[PDB]
Amino acid sequence: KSTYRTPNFDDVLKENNDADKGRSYAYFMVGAMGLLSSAGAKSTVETFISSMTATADVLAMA
Amino acid sequence: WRTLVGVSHTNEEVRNMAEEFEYDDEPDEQGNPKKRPGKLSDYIPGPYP
Repeated sequence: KSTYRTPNFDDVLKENNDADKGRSYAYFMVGAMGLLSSAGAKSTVETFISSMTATADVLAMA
Repeated sequence: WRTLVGVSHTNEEVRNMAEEFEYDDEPDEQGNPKKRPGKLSDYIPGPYP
């Protein structure tokens, strides 16, 4: 078999290969990841920082 | 006492409940012991010393 004969990739390829359409699809799935991860990081740093504020018993003696 | 407010009782109701008990206060100007009614920052007292 000649090395100029590429194997069969037909059953894994997209039948309509559009650059703009196929890139917007992939970036929308990583943006969803980055949106939720950025939301979960805010709730993590807020949980630890807020534990350093005045406790319930201290606030009662204001 | 303050943890019952907004959970099972009203603020004005818990205050009345706490005022029916007595707690140690700061000594007076001569240094004798004193007592005072309870506040919201106090803890629920037990029956035995």
